[PDB]
Amino acid sequence: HLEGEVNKIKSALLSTNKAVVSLSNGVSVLTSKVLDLKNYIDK
Amino acid sequence: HLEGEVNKIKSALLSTNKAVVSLSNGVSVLTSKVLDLKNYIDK
Amino acid sequence: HLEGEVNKIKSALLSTNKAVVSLSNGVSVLTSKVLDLKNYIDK
Amino acid sequence: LDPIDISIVLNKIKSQLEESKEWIRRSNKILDSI
Amino acid sequence: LDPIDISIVLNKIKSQLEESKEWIRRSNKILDSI
Amino acid sequence: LDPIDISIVLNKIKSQLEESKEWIRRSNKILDSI
Repeated sequence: HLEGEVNKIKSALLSTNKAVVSLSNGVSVLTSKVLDLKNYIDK
Repeated sequence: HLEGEVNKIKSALLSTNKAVVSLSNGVSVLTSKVLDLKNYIDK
Repeated sequence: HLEGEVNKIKSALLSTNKAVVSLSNGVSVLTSKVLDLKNYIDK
Repeated sequence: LDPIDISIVLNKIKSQLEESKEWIRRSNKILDSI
Repeated sequence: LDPIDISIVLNKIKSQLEESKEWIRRSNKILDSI
Repeated sequence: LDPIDISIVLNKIKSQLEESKEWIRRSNKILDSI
């Protein structure tokens, strides 16, 4: 019961962590495109 | 008491989730501006 | 024991919060560079 | 316009942000079962 | 310079990052009450 | 190319994303001890 709730919070936090990782992967892709774009400007 | 602490962690995690969502909305706006900027470069 | 697990979830969430903050600082730097780049385009 | 290059970047990025939002929805949903 | 267009983008983005940081501060604050 | 200016931006940003990922790994690791 209370053990159950704790277990649920653990599952919910693992899902939040996965949200943060995938947002990070979004920012890394976008960063690459921004640098591809300065190169495009320079050249 | 211990039920209280569990309840507090739940409130804290809901607030973290809201932090992740709004950061995501930040990245979506910025992404739009980066693509508006390639278009500006192209044109 | 169950108090221990609660304590662990608290430590884990504080670490997730720190992940979100540093990702936010990443997005702020990138935002600055994107605006430096429109200025570079304009000038 | 260059629809192909915009499409590919937008879809990589959009699919990460949409995936992040679904994980959040999952986390909230589980938290509503407490 | 084009202060108007920079201002509008910066304020939309900055207001999302500032909101994210306040939610975190809220989460830490609640966690310090345990 | 302008390797110096790309290097400095990339390293500031990359060091924030790498730090975010290590905090997550820390959070998962602690959660695997439950």
